[PDB]
Amino acid sequence: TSIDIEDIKKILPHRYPFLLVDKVIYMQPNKTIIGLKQVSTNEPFFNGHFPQKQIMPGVLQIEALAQLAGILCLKSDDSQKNNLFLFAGVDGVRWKKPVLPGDTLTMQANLISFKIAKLSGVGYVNGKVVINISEMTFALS
Amino acid sequence: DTSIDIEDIKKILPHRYPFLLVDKVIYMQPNKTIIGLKQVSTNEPFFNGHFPQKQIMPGVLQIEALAQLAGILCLKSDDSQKNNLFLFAGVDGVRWKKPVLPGDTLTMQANLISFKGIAKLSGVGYVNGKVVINISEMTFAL
Amino acid sequence: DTSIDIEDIKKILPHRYPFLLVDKVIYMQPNKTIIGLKQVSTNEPFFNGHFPQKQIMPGVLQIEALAQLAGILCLKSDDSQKNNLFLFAGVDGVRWKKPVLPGDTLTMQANLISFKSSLGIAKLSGVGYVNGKVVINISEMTFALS
Amino acid sequence: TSIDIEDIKKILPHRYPFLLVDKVIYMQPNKTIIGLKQVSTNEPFFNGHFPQKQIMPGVLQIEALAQLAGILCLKSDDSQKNNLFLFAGVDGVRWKKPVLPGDTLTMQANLISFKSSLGIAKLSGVGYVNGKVVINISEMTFAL
Amino acid sequence: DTSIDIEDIKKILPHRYPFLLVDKVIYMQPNKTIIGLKQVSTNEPFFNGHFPQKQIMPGVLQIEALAQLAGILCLKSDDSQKNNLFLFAGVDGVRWKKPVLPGDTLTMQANLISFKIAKLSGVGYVNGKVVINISEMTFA
Amino acid sequence: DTSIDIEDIKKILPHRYPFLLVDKVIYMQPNKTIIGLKQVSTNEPFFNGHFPQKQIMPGVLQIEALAQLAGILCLKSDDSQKNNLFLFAGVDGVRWKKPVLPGDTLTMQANLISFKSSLGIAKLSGVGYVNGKVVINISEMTFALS
Ligand SMILES: Clc1cccc(COc2ccc(Cl)c3cccnc23)c1
Repeated sequence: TSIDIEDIKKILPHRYPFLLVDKVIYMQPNKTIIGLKQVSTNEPFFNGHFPQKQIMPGVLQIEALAQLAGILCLKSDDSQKNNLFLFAGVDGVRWKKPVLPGDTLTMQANLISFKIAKLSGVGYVNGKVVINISEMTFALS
Repeated sequence: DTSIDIEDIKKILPHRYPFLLVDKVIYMQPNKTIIGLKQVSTNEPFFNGHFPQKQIMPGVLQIEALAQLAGILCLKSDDSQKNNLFLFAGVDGVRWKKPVLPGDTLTMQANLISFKGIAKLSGVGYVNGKVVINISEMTFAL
Repeated sequence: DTSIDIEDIKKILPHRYPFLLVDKVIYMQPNKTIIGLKQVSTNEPFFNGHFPQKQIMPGVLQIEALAQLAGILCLKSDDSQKNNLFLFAGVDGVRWKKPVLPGDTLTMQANLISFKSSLGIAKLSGVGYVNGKVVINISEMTFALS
Repeated sequence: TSIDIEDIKKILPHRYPFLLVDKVIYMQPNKTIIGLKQVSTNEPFFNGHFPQKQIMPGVLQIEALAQLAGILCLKSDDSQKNNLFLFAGVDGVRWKKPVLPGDTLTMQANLISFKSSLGIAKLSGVGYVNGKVVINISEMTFAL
Repeated sequence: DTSIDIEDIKKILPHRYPFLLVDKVIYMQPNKTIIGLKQVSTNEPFFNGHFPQKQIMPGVLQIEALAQLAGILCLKSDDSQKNNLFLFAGVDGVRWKKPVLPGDTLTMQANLISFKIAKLSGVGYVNGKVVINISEMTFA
Repeated sequence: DTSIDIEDIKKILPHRYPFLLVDKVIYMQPNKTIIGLKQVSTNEPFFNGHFPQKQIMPGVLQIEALAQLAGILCLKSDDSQKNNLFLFAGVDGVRWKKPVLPGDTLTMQANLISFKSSLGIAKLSGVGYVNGKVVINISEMTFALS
């Protein structure tokens, strides 16, 4: 079920400057989620990273995916009345290609286990893989 | 032709954050037309104020994005006057047709009409192949 | 002669930092005209980008200022629809004459021309001044109640 | 003489979001300076002070007068080629009236003493909205 | 544990970002003394302005932080006056001794002198060292 | 001493506000280990969005923090290459044990494992502490010299 940006902030507690999901285009509960984060020069981190070369910081690509991952969790089982999810561990992260101003970062997250929730995440720009995440781990606290 | 990425955009335009609204230039023909894009993310400083309860890209910011793209065109068309500080002099016939929202790609084209400094240009911006804004005439001064 | 202060403007308008650009409303007549001001300070977030070597108020933000003021008038002329989300639908005949600089007071007047409850079509003209002298002219602003 | 913001930036090292003089309207070397700071809703401190009632922080009023005091010093004597001035002391500050968005804060600073090249300048300062005193300062002391 | 973490400070002070300058209250004695801290990081908004080539914490922001700390003590000392919007009315005998820099832990103590109309003293330390003295902060 | 203060950090790292997350280097030994710290203040811009109701230091930023300290060690161990623009190639074995909060001092250690300046390729391990106690652990941080 497709989601525009007002409804994301109803699920997630993240606000500016640390909401890194712009749209949710496809979601299947307990299974997968697809979404995007538009990379514009008009974002606050870009001045710091870097003055002479504007490149999306890798860690913020993790955060992006992790957030989209967390939307899936909250919409797969919100029985625990808590939207405050905390990153507990992350493993097998590979950055292949610089994400630059102008790109669309398309993102896919797959639920492995919900016991502590564990997920994987891929990031595409132009159908080409830019980030890989073997395993994001999350523990609503 | 060749794409002018952002680092090279900042070498042409004097605009900086939080008022640089052109992310990439995909095609430019000197003295004629220019196509650019602006990626609209929730991670932009203006969104918290427009509006807290419904994030919509201010319409005047779309004009500003288009007028900056038009400005790139002018400076590469004739830099004989190597002053990059161009000021908006007039704008005419602006119609916004659809809300530009976070998640969108604002695709933009500007068209040089006349040039002498005084230059005139038309602008159009699209999201998903659909017209979001039209500008008959942007007028500019050196 | 109602004097409206930033807290009460924040009750009318859904705009917030950094895109609220009316600081005060000095005169308002419902269904007719509104006069207000915006103080122009170096200490605004837009000025670092426009421009590094020469701070000048972006003309579009002068458009926005006058629009927001105009939209105040609209919501105090007719709030029967309790929606405060007005979008810009069209603008026509905009002339910038003088540069608006840090230190200036931007006195603004918007006049209501037509108000159609058909589509939510309100139409307004707008003039901005610094020191009694015209800095911006707008022949027609068109707005759409969402 | 009147001084624009562009020239203010030539004299003062202060940059956004800590430059609090928008215009110098009258200056006399070695004696007195007059200047203004336009107070808009569109400043980054206003969200923090305070969400529910927007009041210009008093310490920022002190800063604004201090920056204006600073300009006068640098134009009264720039034999010391150093624009980086440090507040060393402040005495006799009184806030009378809340400074609000939409106000013009007109400021005046009066040089009291200058030790040329110990770098110790002393000055007084007053701030006004609408002809009415909003801030008094008995003595700013600076480390040049 | 006689202290107050950030979430609890925000229930006391109306101040928010970018003008909340107390991170943690480590000791407090009602009607007497308050000890607090503020961590000084390059990643703070004011440091780009002051100064581009030499990051120094604005002295007035040292005054503001101490005053904020003093403000918590007042309110926890007597909240019968049901108002958390305190205004600075005056400040006296402020002396800056040393620059405060990114990386320092600004440790601050404010001492209540008189109430009802509140007057207090303030001292700031980096590494035991006195960075700022305030003889008298006046509140109403 | 072996202490680099913020000014010298900014000569080594290209990072600026709001993405410079090493405040001070307290001990460094070239080609081996580095100890630095990041001061956690409520007066940082990320805290407003993470989270409104509960200010917690984004875990990812704790990675960046460590990686930037890792980078300082690499650029001082070997600056053969006239390039300070290090990109994160991959990260591995990250655990977050305890929330980092406004008021904490994040004390950080990164250790060099392997370096081949032939390619411009380095690997590092990292641990973050608050009050002597572990808050973050990182098995492997991999970085490219681009
Ligand atoms: Cl006109 C003006 C100028 C500067 C600061 C202020 C008020 O500062 C405060 C507000 C709220 C609280 Cl609860 C405080 C507490 C302590 C110190 N200052 C406080 C008023």
